Amino acid sequence: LESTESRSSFSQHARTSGRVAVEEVDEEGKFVRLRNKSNEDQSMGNWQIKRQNGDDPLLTYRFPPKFTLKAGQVVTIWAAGAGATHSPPTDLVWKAQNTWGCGNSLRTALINSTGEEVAMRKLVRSVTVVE
Repeated sequence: LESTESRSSFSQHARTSGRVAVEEVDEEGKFVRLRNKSNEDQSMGNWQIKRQNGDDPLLTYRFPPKFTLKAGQVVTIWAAGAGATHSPPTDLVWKAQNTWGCGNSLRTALINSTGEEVAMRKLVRSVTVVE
């Protein structure tokens, strides 16, 4: 039997301002979950989620023109390929994009209605195998 050895690192860099954080990002490109961590509702009409997968072209999801993330609640935005059911206010389906994107560097940023980044979560996976 041949010997095996590997080093795998998974890092998550999160930054949050305001009421809504990027709570969880799927490594399989299926969903992005946001959470209102405050005790007040947050209107997110025409807010955006910008996804930067390494040097890939930027993917931009846009919320419905009227959408509220209530206090303490979560919303999961599913890519169209995930096979999820569109069920607001907790589950929204991004019909135009089949995947959020897979890769070793995944940056997900929440953008408010005026174009400012208010929260983000960046996933980085590094793997080295001994040859």
